[PDB]
Amino acid sequence: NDPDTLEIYS
Amino acid sequence: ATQRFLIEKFSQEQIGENIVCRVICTTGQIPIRDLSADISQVLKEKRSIKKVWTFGRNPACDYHLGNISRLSNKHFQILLGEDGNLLLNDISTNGTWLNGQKVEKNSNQLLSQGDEITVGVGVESDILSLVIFINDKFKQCLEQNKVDRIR
Repeated sequence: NDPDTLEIYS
Repeated sequence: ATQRFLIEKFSQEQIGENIVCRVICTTGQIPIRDLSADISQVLKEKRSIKKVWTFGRNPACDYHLGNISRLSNKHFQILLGEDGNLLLNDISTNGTWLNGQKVEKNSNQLLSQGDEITVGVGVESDILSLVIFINDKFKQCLEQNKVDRIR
């Protein structure tokens, strides 16, 4: 019940 | 005939009710969807955009795609208005791509015939592509911009 925004891992 | 008539429409569906553009996934992930707008509204509205679609993993978004981390709630937005043609707007965190070219977020761009938007850039295995199919029917009416029929 929650979103998830990111920008690749490094 | 009565009930039989309803069945006839089952096989022969009337496409082009008031569709603006169509979204098709080429990478095979999200089911094809059709974007539409009211002609009466477009003809009446002289300023601002007639109608805009929001795409993302959110069920609110006018478009629902696979719940991907690389994508945002509202990954991108499509707007149709102005003196014809269509506009494509990006609203993703990780960025929105057009034919391999990364466009400016929340920026309006001139639509392309059969254009394609790529998303989830950063990881070779985390990119998703989408193709936009624009129907000529919509443009036909816009060219005439004249009302002379009901529905």
